[PDB]
Amino acid sequence: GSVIKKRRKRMSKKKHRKLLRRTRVQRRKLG
Amino acid sequence: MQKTIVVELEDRMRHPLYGKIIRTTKKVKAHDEDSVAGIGDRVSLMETRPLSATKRWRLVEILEKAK
Amino acid sequence: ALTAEQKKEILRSYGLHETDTGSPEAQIALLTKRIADLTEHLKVHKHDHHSRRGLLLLVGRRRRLIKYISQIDVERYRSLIERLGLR
RNA sequence: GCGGAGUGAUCUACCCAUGGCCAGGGUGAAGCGCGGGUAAGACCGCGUGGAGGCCCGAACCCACUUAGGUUGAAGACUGAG
RNA sequence: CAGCUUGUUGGUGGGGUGACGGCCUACCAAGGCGACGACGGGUAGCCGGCCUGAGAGGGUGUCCGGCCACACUGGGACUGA
RNA sequence: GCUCGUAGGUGGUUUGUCGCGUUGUUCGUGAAAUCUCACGGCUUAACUGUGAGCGUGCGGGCGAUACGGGCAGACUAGAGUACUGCAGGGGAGACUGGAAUUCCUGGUGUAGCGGUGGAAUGCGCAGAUAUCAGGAGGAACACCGGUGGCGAAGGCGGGUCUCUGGGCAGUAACUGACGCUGAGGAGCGAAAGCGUGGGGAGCGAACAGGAUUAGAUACCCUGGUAGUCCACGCCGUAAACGGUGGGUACUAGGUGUGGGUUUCCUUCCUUGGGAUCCGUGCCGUAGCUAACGCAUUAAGUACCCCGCCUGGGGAGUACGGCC
RNA sequence: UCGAAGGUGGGAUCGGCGAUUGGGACGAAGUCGUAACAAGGUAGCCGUACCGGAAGGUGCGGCUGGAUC
Ligand SMILES: [Mg+2]
Ligand SMILES: [Mg+2]
Ligand SMILES: [Mg+2]
Ligand SMILES: [Mg+2]
Ligand SMILES: [Mg+2]
Ligand SMILES: [Mg+2]
Ligand SMILES: [Mg+2]
Ligand SMILES: [Mg+2]
Ligand SMILES: [Mg+2]
Ligand SMILES: [Mg+2]
Ligand SMILES: [Mg+2]
Ligand SMILES: [Mg+2]
Ligand SMILES: [Mg+2]
Ligand SMILES: [Mg+2]
Ligand SMILES: [Mg+2]
Ligand SMILES: [Mg+2]
Ligand SMILES: [Mg+2]
Ligand SMILES: [Mg+2]
Ligand SMILES: [Mg+2]
Ligand SMILES: [Mg+2]
Ligand SMILES: [Mg+2]
Ligand SMILES: [Mg+2]
Ligand SMILES: [Mg+2]
Ligand SMILES: [Mg+2]
Ligand SMILES: [Mg+2]
Ligand SMILES: [Mg+2]
Ligand SMILES: [Mg+2]
Ligand SMILES: [Mg+2]
Ligand SMILES: [Mg+2]
Ligand SMILES: [Mg+2]
Ligand SMILES: [Mg+2]
Ligand SMILES: [Mg+2]
Ligand SMILES: [Mg+2]
Ligand SMILES: [Mg+2]
Ligand SMILES: [Mg+2]
Ligand SMILES: [Mg+2]
Ligand SMILES: [Mg+2]
Ligand SMILES: [Mg+2]
Ligand SMILES: [Mg+2]
Ligand SMILES: [Mg+2]
Ligand SMILES: [Mg+2]
Ligand SMILES: [Mg+2]
Ligand SMILES: [Mg+2]
Ligand SMILES: [Mg+2]
Ligand SMILES: [Mg+2]
Ligand SMILES: [Mg+2]
Ligand SMILES: [Mg+2]
Ligand SMILES: [Mg+2]
Ligand SMILES: [Mg+2]
Ligand SMILES: [Mg+2]
Ligand SMILES: [Mg+2]
Ligand SMILES: [Mg+2]
Ligand SMILES: [Mg+2]
Ligand SMILES: [Mg+2]
Ligand SMILES: [Mg+2]
Ligand SMILES: [Mg+2]
Ligand SMILES: [Mg+2]
Ligand SMILES: [Mg+2]
Ligand SMILES: [Mg+2]
Ligand SMILES: [Mg+2]
Ligand SMILES: [Mg+2]
Ligand SMILES: [Mg+2]
Ligand SMILES: [Mg+2]
Ligand SMILES: [Mg+2]
Ligand SMILES: [Mg+2]
Ligand SMILES: [Mg+2]
Repeated sequence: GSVIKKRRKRMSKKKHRKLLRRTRVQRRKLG
Repeated sequence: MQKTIVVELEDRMRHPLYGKIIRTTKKVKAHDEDSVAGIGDRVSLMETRPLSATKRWRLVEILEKAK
Repeated sequence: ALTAEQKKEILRSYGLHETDTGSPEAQIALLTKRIADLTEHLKVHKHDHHSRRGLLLLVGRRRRLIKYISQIDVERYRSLIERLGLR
């Protein structure tokens, strides 16, 4: 079940990218 | 730098825990009563009384001149 | 590139004794010739990366050789540098 | 106010041709040289250069604020910016 | 924490010191340190030792003893070996 | 991700010297106390005292040169050059070929076409689909084609020409350790993406409709924008994988396949048999492995250098900084 | 002249708080789905891009840590 180790990383990276896309503007570009 | 010479010393010593032989150098100052010296100049030196802030050495004899 | 009769005309002029072809000086000479012609090849065909890498390989080889000659004897280093061109 | 026929671009708006004018300071673009860097470059440092609806500022052209004028010196100006 | 250094690096003539010494000063040159970590930030008195460990190591520097620094905080001289 | 390369680390064979490392001995120092050994006394002990070690290190002198290091040399075995050959989708530029898809023009011709698990949206009846001819354009290059070849990796094939890189073999002509690796650094780096300008057939994120469904922001269908293509920059990431860093030496074989060289029936042609160099696969011994398996292309036996790990999450995230 | 303290100033740097806001972890018998594990019902993952309440979906390239002949 080595793919599980990839899925956890995938979900964490996906949520981080989703947060960055939620804030690619003065929400975060100012900061 | 006007009757001052810089000799780059050499020393090898046993590394305290890993036991290797480390090659460590120096850069130190020695006197020249005559300001003639090229670049290279395997030469020998001995200590003196300080003649400047970081002067502690004197050139004694110059061998195998810079070629 | 660098046919036999093209390499001989700098083998006589740069190699030592009528048959020297592997000395430091000879190798610098024909590496320099190769780099010159390949830099022409790269002034045309700006984006031939696989040959430009070959150029950098020759450049590295020649750099090792020039440091070799500068350590082994310095007067021949000076002469070769003046009669080829450095820096 | 409406119509017909004329008059006007010597004001003003724009344009066209041909001339003229813009004290004095300042900044220091491209380019061009020299040097460093490496194989060669990039690139960098110095000079040089003198760009720009560039800067400060007279003339000149405006007209932002303000005070005065308001049967004015003047049917739109003056003083100070 | 990647550039730090102008009395900084050196020399000369001086001054000054118990004494060499940019320790200080006038002049001259532009050098010295650094990736073997300069400069900086944080932490810390250091040591023979003590604790632990089979040792190497790791932790620590309390009694004793040695060295250093300080004496409310900060700056300076005097006498006197 | 890969390579090159800076500092550094490390370095083949041999001659002579120095003796820095290394190593031998002595002298001095390494205070006292502490720790260890032996005694002695506090009633024993804790504690103390005395003598002997410890004080690993350092400085001077006198020895040595086996190894490492410096120096002055030498050799060709590593490395590189030359010469003769060799294979290849290695790269770049220009021109160019045909199939096929789409569209347009016309000829024929009529009521369907398309699509699905089944449909519908949709296309057509204004002449679609189909079929014939011509033309425009873009992209990719069937068969060769492979398990193969080449490239450092990423990657690379329609053809021709031009320029160009690397690799392999053989001769021993040449240099004579010039090597290996490589912190940093630099370059290259699939696809997606970004900028500018072109191009745009087909495909196709987004989007829209249809369908399915409880819903269907999907899978399926119908269209379809970016993009995919080109030029030049930027990006610098991939399960960039052999999840296996580079170099070198050695350690049964068996069997394919790719590129050379060389000896025997040599003209019995057989283009068989053997040896060797370099690849590239499979299977397997020793050995290794937690096992899976690896196994001369090692994950074996060793050496050199680099990168990286120290339980899982938090997190390759925050903060800072660089791009 | 030098000179501590003090004053003025602009920076550097290390912290605290901060309306508001963002994710993380741990909790409970909550709500919406069912994305992965079997061909997990559309093989799954990697990078990247876009989209979506949410897991996710899709495109392009890649891998087998999937299949088929
Ligand atoms: Mg299992
Ligand atoms: Mg002096
Ligand atoms: Mg009228
Ligand atoms: Mg008129
Ligand atoms: Mg007029
Ligand atoms: Mg007129
Ligand atoms: Mg001017
Ligand atoms: Mg200029
Ligand atoms: Mg102006
Ligand atoms: Mg005038
Ligand atoms: Mg006027
Ligand atoms: Mg006006
Ligand atoms: Mg008024
Ligand atoms: Mg005025
Ligand atoms: Mg001075
Ligand atoms: Mg002086
Ligand atoms: Mg004096
Ligand atoms: Mg303290
Ligand atoms: Mg232990
Ligand atoms: Mg103490
Ligand atoms: Mg105390
Ligand atoms: Mg007190
Ligand atoms: Mg006194
Ligand atoms: Mg290499
Ligand atoms: Mg390298
Ligand atoms: Mg090196
Ligand atoms: Mg060495
Ligand atoms: Mg050796
Ligand atoms: Mg007794
Ligand atoms: Mg006793
Ligand atoms: Mg005792
Ligand atoms: Mg003692
Ligand atoms: Mg050889
Ligand atoms: Mg080619
Ligand atoms: Mg056609
Ligand atoms: Mg069309
Ligand atoms: Mg028709
Ligand atoms: Mg038709
Ligand atoms: Mg020779
Ligand atoms: Mg690196
Ligand atoms: Mg690149
Ligand atoms: Mg692309
Ligand atoms: Mg684009
Ligand atoms: Mg965009
Ligand atoms: Mg465009
Ligand atoms: Mg679709
Ligand atoms: Mg839809
Ligand atoms: Mg092109
Ligand atoms: Mg990565
Ligand atoms: Mg790949
Ligand atoms: Mg990896
Ligand atoms: Mg290896
Ligand atoms: Mg093989
Ligand atoms: Mg096997
Ligand atoms: Mg293993
Ligand atoms: Mg942890
Ligand atoms: Mg990040
Ligand atoms: Mg940041
Ligand atoms: Mg708050
Ligand atoms: Mg599911
Ligand atoms: Mg899925
Ligand atoms: Mg389903
Ligand atoms: Mg699925
Ligand atoms: Mg994806
Ligand atoms: Mg979608
Ligand atoms: Mg795909």
